[PDB]
Amino acid sequence: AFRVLKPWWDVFTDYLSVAMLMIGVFGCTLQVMQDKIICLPKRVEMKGLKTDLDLQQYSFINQMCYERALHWYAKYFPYLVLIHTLVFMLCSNFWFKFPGSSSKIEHFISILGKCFDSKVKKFRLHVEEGDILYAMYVRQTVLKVIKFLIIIAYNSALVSKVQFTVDCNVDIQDMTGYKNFSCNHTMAHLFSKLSFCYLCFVSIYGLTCLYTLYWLFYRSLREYDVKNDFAFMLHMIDQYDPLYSKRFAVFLSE
Amino acid sequence: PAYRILKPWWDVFTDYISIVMLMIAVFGGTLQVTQDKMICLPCKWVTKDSCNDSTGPTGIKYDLDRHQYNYVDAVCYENRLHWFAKYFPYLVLLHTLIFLACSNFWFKFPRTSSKLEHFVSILLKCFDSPWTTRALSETKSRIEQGIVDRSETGVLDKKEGEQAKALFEKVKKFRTHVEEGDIVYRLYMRQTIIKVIKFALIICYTVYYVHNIKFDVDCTVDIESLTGYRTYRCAHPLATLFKILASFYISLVIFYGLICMYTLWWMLRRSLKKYSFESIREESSYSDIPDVKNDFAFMLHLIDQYDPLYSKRFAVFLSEVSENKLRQLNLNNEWTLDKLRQRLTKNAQDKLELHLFMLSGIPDTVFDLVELEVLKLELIPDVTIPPSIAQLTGLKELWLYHTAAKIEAPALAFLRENLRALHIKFTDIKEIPLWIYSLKTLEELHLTGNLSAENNRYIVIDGLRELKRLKVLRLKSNLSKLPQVVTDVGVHLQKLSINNEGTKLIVLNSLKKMVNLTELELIRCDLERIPHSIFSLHNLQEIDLKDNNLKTIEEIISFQHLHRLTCLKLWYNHIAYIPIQIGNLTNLERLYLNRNKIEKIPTQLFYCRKLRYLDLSHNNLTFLPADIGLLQNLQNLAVTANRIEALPPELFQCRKLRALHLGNNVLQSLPSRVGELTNLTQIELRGNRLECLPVELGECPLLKRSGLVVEEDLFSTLPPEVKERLWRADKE
Amino acid sequence: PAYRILKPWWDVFTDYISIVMLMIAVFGGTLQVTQDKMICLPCKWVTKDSCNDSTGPTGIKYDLDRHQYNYVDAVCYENRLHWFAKYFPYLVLLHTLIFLACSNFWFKFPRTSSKLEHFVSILLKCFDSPWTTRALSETGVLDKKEGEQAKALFEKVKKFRTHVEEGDIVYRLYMRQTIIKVIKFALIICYTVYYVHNIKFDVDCTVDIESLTGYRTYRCAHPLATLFKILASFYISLVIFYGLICMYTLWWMLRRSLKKYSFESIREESSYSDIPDVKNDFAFMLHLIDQYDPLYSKRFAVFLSEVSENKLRQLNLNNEWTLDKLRQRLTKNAQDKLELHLFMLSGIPDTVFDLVELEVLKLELIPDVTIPPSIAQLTGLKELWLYHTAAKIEAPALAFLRENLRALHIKFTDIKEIPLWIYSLKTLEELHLTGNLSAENNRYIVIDGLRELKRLKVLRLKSNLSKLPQVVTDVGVHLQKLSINNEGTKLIVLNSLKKMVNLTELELIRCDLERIPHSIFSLHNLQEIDLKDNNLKTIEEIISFQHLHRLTCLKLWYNHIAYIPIQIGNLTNLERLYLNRNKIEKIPTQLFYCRKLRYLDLSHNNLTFLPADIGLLQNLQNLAVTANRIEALPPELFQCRKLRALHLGNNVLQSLPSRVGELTNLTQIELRGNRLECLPVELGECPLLKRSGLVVEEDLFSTLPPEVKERLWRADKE
Repeated sequence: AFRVLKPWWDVFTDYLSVAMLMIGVFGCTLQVMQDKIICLPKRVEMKGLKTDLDLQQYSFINQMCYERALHWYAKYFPYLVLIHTLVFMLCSNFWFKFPGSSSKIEHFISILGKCFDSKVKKFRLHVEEGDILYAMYVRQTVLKVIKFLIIIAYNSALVSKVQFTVDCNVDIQDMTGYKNFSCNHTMAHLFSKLSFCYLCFVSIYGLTCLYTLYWLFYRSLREYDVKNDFAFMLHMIDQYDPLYSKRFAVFLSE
Repeated sequence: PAYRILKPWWDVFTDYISIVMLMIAVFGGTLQVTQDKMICLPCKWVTKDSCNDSTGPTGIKYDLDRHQYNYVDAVCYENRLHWFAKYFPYLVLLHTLIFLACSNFWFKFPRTSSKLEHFVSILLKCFDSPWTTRALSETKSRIEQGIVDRSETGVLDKKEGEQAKALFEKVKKFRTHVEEGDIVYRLYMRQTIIKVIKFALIICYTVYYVHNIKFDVDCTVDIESLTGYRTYRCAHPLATLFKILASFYISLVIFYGLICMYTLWWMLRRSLKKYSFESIREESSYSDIPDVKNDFAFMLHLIDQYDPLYSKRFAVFLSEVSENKLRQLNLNNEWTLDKLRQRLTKNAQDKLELHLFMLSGIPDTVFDLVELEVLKLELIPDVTIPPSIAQLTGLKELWLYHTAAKIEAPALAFLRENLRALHIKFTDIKEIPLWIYSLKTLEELHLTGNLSAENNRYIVIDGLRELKRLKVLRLKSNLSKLPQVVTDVGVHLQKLSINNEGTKLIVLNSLKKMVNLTELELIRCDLERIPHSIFSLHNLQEIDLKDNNLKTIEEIISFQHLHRLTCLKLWYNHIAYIPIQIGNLTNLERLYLNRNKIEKIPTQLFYCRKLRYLDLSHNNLTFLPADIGLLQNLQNLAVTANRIEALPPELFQCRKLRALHLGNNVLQSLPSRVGELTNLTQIELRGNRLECLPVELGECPLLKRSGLVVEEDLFSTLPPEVKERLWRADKE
Repeated sequence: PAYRILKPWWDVFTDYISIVMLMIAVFGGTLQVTQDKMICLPCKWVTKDSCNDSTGPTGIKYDLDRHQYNYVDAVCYENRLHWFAKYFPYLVLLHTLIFLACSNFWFKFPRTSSKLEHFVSILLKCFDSPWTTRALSETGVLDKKEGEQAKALFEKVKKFRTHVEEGDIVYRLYMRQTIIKVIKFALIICYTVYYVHNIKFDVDCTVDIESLTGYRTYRCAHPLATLFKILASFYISLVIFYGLICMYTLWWMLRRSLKKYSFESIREESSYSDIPDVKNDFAFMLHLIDQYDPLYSKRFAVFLSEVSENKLRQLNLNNEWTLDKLRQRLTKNAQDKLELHLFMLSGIPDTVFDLVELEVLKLELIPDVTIPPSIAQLTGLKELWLYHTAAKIEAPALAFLRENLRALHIKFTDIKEIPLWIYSLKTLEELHLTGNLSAENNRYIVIDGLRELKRLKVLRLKSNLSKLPQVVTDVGVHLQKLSINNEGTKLIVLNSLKKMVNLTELELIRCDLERIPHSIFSLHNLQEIDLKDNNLKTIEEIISFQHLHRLTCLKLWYNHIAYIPIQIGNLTNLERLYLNRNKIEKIPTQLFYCRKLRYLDLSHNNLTFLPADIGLLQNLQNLAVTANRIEALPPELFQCRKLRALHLGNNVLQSLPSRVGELTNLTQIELRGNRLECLPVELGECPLLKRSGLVVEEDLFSTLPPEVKERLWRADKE
């Protein structure tokens, strides 16, 4: 009930989701450890430009500007990717974490193994009364397409938001003596390429979902005789392996 | 799991090298993500926007906070550090991952994954097949006589034999499904070419950009409003370590590229779309091992790279000789002795019969029933008699039906002393065994099938002169001339039979040299005339000339030559009159003239007082001459399908008339003298125009209903006591 | 898995030493990655690029900000710190990795991994075979299944030896691995010992940056240096061990010359002479296994031997042929003897020597049977059949057969199938040679050793002999019975048969003489003559038979004899005369001058009348005229009251004479196939008659009165 149930596009989606989760965890670790903003006051052989600021004052300016000036997307991109990848994985695996489908697919695998070795009459009664599993799979794929479209569309704009340099006009005066500060986000230029790779992975995920749309909406898999549920669960194993359908069709024949 | 045998050595080397290259990528990434910095110092003296490089010495006061140093570090590192130096670990990781994806493209892909898993499972179960090692352990007059060398037999269990059969079936199905594909090979070529080209690209661009990684850099980022300095000289602490890592990585990539180039060169040189397969069978003498096509020679070459032996354990499973041997062994274990004894029958000659019709081969379990007498083998392809036939002590007759049978030396030795009769039915001359002529005890020989030839006719059977103890001979071949070999060998034959079934035969005076002959049957020879030379056979006793289109038989007047002419059969002809000259034939005890156009019975015929059987049915006969009383020896008379409507009294003067066939006539009434037939056992009356059956019929001592052929309607006329006694004789 | 037997002790020690080395490599690597640094302070007074070392004490001011210290630390660390002090752990890790690759190269390399797993799979089952322990105990009764498994494992061992002995790949890989390990250990020890002293706690660097710091030289501390040195020392010591052990292995791989395995100690102690020396690529694995433990080598030696296979085959055969079934199949022939007929077996079972009541042994199509001395277990045996099998014999067996054998049957498909040693026997009296030994220009040469069979009295020949062999004439000086059967082949004597004066019986069956040779009339000791089926047409030569004064039986049946010469009446001595299956239509009266005639068979002839002289013979006991044209029995035929046999079948007799009841010695008569109206009751009065003795149709047998039938049934019952 593990290997035969996975078409090749499903395996591609699983691997891409694993890679995205790895990227998200790496980004979260970088955010936790090495994420910081370096700030300087705007305007006071060459010499220094002593602003006579203590280390504590510099750190206070850093924290204020980082919490205020830095864009929210720059601060929460890793957790955003983590949440999206978790939702994708949870949606994909919910089809089998659900006890009802766990009862259906277990019986389907038992009968498929028994038919491969060399109930079907009861199977075509209790199993063909469904078709809600095909609709559930179609709705899950549509939801994944929705997520991919929303992600790419809204992320392609905010990806340019993260910048190495940044400016903050914060009311830190009478505590430090300045009002305007020029700062840099050290890992911003790394986050840019990290987000670009994440966008490429999401785009490939969406293309896989689009091809699954072709597979789901080209030949009306409701009929094949067998009902919609049995036709769908036959097409699945046929996609996994074209041969098992021939060895399963035997016991249906009278 | 089980796919360890798929990978050649060059694939395991690339697996480990990819592991190492990914390990150094992880190490570089975790080193750079944490410890990668730049340490910057500004230059006070600047000319042309560059570091001018111009009482103990003292330090140089740049008048900068540590935070300004951190800011300039971040800016300079972000701006003026070569991108390769800042992203080498990630490029290495990406290249390793795509290498691994290439190495596992054809495994995660379920399409070819199904083929590979099926092939590895089948190869694994065939390698551990118990019968494979046993089959391997099996390891010029004689050839042209039809004699073959010894065949060695063992014993096998039922379940393991069925397992071997099922494995053979699975191998056949798999070869049918896979031999056509030529898909996995294409994907393997694509993967190898992708690996080679990617190695080329990276080995180019890395060695191009590796010089950029330098310990010390100079950056002019132009931020004076924040610091007041223009140009800075900085140090990259990890630059030397990254240079070492890059050199190590390109060395590993060079090894990977060499291995991939070797793989490509080997695959291109081999031309492995068809496996050679010749050395194994040439050493093992298993000629039924064809060269397999694409998608199956590639797998054979891969498994040969892993271990050559695994090809041999499959080769014997791909041979038709092995299939024949295993099927024959399961056949030997198939027919139970009890099944054979149930299948034993009784023939017309009171002999035990085993008729093997359209089987795979001779089951050696049938050689355990010592009581077998006649062996019939119909449509078994090119079987060979094993020596075990010596166990059949009671075997006397051998029947071959379109079987190009061979034999072994001990089996031929046994049949040289225990065979009496041989029946051959052959559609082709080659089907006749050539070892038959060495059987010195063969008495009866039958040949069925057209042996007719042009310019070599009656030459393939010239070995008949060697069978000195040959007595009987029957030929059914549509011949036109008597064979010279048979003409010479007939001097000791006691019976010669020919069934031309249409062809006009000429005796050409070649029949009178067989003086020892006693019986002569010539059916459907289209003689149209009785040749004279037959009378020269002074020892003949019977003769049948059925369906020879005879119109005059007046020549039988020569039959006075034969002093022992017992019978003469001339049925199935155009005989309209029986010549009176048959009155000379006093020796006649039986006679057959049915299926003719005879209208009357000549009185002179009744001069043959020794007649005991007369069958003249299907004729224009309409009356019985009164001289039937002359033939006191008659026991069976048939007038079926004739115009008989009256019976003279002398019909009942023969008291030993055993049976009668008086049905299908126009007999209106039966004389009351029927009770005179004290020896009447069987009678036939159906078809007669009778009205009332005689009561004197019911007193016959040997009358029974089974011997009473008559319509039940006319039989109802008999007295109830007659019917009751008939039924009682039926039950008793 | 079970690879722990393929790893000697030294490989285990190297495996653990490599683990410890890798552990210290990782420890050094993480130390150098995380906490490695230099701490540099400038020297104010510099003399030739060297520190001169020239109201209380006060701190020395350098006027350097912290980042300047970081920069000088980085630069001095990059330039003046010895590379062996920075990259020691990485070198250790690389060396450990390549050492581990060398140690596990042959395991991952599939071409040798296949051989290794093959051998280690075979050795495990050979170690725990149920037959092995019993074979060790024997220096019985077993299951059929275990014997079959033992034979299958013998097959596997043979094929595996053929597959492995040829290769010679594992040994080359092992040699190369150990060579590489030793040479790399030499390199690393050399250069590491050379450079280990370059790790110093304090280093002086003249890095040439005055435009950034204003100072020329710096003195620096390397805090980890001491620790690295310890690891460095603690590394090389391990390598030293990892060197020595490998060196030992190299010596161990170059001392015994392990391509060959002597195996002689166990075969000497346990007495298994068929334990051969094994060639390259297979002795090596056995050597490694022995280095792990010697017991597996012992458990493999039994299956490697050849006498063990023969003993297993014998034991399986003996277990299969239990005495019960062997006695069940042991039955009696028609000659009233107990004979053993083993047909198409693998060999001679050892249980058949379990009897002393055996006198006939029949072995047919049983290949390569060696005659053991155990054939002495039966001393009264006198008959032996060897059909299609040339058996190999032993000296005790030959000596036993030279005095205690009488009948030897040799049916051979080939000339070589006749054993030579059979010529050495001296007390033989019955011989039978079946098989076409006739050959061109080597005629009758295979039988050259027949001369020594002086005691022989009976010799039968069915060998397609076209001419009479000369050795037959040699052995005919003392024969008592000579049988020659050419299977219809024409036999030519031409004055070569009259020299056997002592012969008492002559049978020339199907010799195709077509005419009696005169030499037979010279044999005055000859008493009974058989010439069956020789195509005899004129037998007037019987007029010379008067030269035979003890000729009481003549056999000239199955021929084409037309008429019987009346001169046969001169042979008054004859009691049994056989001339049936011929062309005889009339019987000469003079033949009935032999009143001693008892057996007269003339069936399958053209007879029509029985002469009145047939009753002149009082000793007439058997009459057989089956398949003839006899019409009625002459009255004189009832004169012979002792007519104990009567064959009248397939005859045209109309009525049965009533004189048959006058014969009371009638013991058997067959009437089936005759045209008889009814059975005369006189036949029922014969005291010796029975139902089984009489042959007649039941529907006519019932015509006799119920009293006669009941008496006949009672006499048949008891």
